[PDB]
Amino acid sequence: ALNNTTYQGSMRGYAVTKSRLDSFIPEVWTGEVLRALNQNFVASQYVKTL
Amino acid sequence: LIEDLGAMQSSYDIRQEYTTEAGYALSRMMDADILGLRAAVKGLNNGSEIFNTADATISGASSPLNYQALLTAKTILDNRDVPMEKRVIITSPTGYNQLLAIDKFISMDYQDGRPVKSGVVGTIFGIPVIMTTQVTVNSATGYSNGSTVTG
Amino acid sequence: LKSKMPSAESDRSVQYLGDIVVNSMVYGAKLFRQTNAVIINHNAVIPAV
Amino acid sequence: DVTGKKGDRFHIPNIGRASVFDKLPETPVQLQARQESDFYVDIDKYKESSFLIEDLGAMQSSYDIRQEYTTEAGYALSRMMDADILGLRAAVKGLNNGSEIFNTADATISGASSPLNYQALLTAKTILDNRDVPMEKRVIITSPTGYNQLLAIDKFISMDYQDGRPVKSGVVGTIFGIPVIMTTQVTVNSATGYSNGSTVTGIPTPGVSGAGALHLPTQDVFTSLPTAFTGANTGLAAQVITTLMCHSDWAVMLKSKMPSAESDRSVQYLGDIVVNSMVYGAKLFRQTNAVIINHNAVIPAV
Amino acid sequence: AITCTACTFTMTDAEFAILNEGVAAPTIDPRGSFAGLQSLSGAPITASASAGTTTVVVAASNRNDANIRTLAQRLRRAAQANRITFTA
Amino acid sequence: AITCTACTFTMTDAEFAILNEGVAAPTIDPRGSFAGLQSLSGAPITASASAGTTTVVVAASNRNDANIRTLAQRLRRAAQANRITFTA
Amino acid sequence: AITCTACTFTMTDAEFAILNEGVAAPTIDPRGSFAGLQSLSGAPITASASAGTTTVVVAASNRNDANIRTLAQRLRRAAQANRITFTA
Repeated sequence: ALNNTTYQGSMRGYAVTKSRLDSFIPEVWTGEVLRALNQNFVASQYVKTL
Repeated sequence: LIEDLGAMQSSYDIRQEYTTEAGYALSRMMDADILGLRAAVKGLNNGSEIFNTADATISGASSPLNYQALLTAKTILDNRDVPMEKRVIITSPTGYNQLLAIDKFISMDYQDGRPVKSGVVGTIFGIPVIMTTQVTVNSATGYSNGSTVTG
Repeated sequence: LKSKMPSAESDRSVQYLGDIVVNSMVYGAKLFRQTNAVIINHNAVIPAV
Repeated sequence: DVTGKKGDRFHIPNIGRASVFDKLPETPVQLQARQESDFYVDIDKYKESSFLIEDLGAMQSSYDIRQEYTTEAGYALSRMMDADILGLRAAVKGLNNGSEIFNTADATISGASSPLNYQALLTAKTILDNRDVPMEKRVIITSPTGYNQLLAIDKFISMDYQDGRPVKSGVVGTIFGIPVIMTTQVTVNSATGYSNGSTVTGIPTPGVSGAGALHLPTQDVFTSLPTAFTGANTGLAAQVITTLMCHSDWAVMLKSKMPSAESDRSVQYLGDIVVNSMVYGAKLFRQTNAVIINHNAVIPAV
Repeated sequence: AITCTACTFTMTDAEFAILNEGVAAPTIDPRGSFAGLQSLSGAPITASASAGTTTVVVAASNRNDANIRTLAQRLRRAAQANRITFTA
Repeated sequence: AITCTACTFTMTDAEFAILNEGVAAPTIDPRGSFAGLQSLSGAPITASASAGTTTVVVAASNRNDANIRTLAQRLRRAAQANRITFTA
Repeated sequence: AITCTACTFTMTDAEFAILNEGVAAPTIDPRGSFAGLQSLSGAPITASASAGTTTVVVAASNRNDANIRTLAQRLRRAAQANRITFTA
């Protein structure tokens, strides 16, 4: 197990993570929208129309 | 009514969506008004109503859309000299799938297609069967008039 | 009876800086022949097998 | 495919339905406007499998250890992706919009459970049709138990109804125009019946909540899939399998990075480090395109 | 566990009626600026008013980031479109 | 006048230390997730600790929509990245 | 019938933690040196710590030749790799 805490690490300070880039990661509107599912209308063709 | 300020900033063609929704709503309303004449047919009281129950009344053991009910309707139409060339059966998807559960409409011994494999049933007694979602279970709160008027 | 198919009339509301679009239809429905229709009342039970 | 995109949220506006009103005399037309909601999806899953191989065991062993670890890491990443997708059955159950079917006597969890039979599939097809779901890209995803339960139905195996020989070949054809797909990832719903590798065992199956769950939906409100049939059901009749009849638009998957591997040499440890990583997100896309059927693992007598 | 304990806004009854499609305090109009949010456990927006002042909050189990963000955005757009002051 | 009278978030001290770059409650790290906001009357974010619970509040005169939206977005992104549950 | 009545090993808590990958006595770590044996009636290895010493024993119905040989070989390899003294 790599759980020995008596050695010296090599990482210090802070890192440029996706959380620190908050102002640089935008929200995307792809241009796609969600219609509702259209029904089927067939009655008008099975009625005598004038 | 569409404001110019809102339309000039949105990245979507709002007016096109609203026009399409209005046209679809009008077509749906017309279709539903046509299909609402089943109440008038019921109120005719000339024998055009069939109850698919054990004793052909409202208080009997209800049965799904089966062979006997369709045969009875065909007989009623034929006895009235109704021509056989432009007939149609209009039913809900529940009725279509109930027809999918009858042996004489799915077996190759009686019909020429494969309704079990393809999910579609052909003409019954020469009458094409048409499925529409506009027909539903008869209820007093099961319909909507848009996104804001429901029930 | 088909008096007017759904059509859209557009106007400019200059007091509101907008477009007014009104889609309308005019029709009537009745029973033409009282012998050409039959209604079957069944239930919504999906049968077994 | 947002592998070339830059954002982390993706928005898709919804459009409702317009109303129709009677035009009364001396009354202006009612103007209609809808305040629409939007469907947003995030890139929120960042998964990895890594291993460090030291030189001592690498040279003392007569087997190709690195190749085995690489292959199993890739397989584990694919398995995690697939199970995360399949865990959305919990979200479908948590919709509470009638997308769940209990294959029991009284359509509740306390009834006498029945296997995946003709009636359950027909009910699911009816539910999908009543929602105007298109017939083009439907699919049935089920466990091998459900697939073989489909073999006990006379309507799916006889030549009088279909044009194949399931008894001869063991492969059932198309059912109601909907192809049936068999996968082992769909299992009996249990809280200690799934494994995250050989070292993590006894965690709940995808879509089931519990201690050590990993495939519960993270962007949707979900209810854990039922694990047992309440009532008089015992044995195999008390086990629950959740088959999914769905259209392709039932869920959405953002693909930010497919599993890719990177290797490095650790001199201070005298070893090789290999890291396999993937970035993705999963959400429920349309509220109406999926149905889940809860049946049992009983093979019926015929 | 990161939880939002309060997301509260206060308005006058006139401005609330302006935003809530002319509807009174306890009812949220479906066409208003407080409708169309992501619902997780029921109505996501609840409004009340006792002393001429309307308090609008996000529901107890609906306080996710999306609801808070959308409520803030809609309040901005309604305030600057209707020239209603946003003192905070 | 549209006023935000409460925008508070409740966390544990461990999660706050993860988000405040290991700094305790009353101090806001300039490189943390609660920094870089719009300052209108001073420090826009305040934090307090009480019995293992850290409360993060937007300042009294800094509660415009920009600060609320950005704080909610930062909290969401941090919770998603760090696998921290965000229970409404 | 040839049966093994007892296969017992004794070490210190520190040595067991080294061999059990830092895990305590009653729990057998699946990525440790006491895992991966042949299971015939459950967990083939059990461990108990008392008075600062840990006792590791093969299970009651898992005492076949393969398990004993594998346990001895793994103990030898772990002791040699970790510079731990093995006694006859």
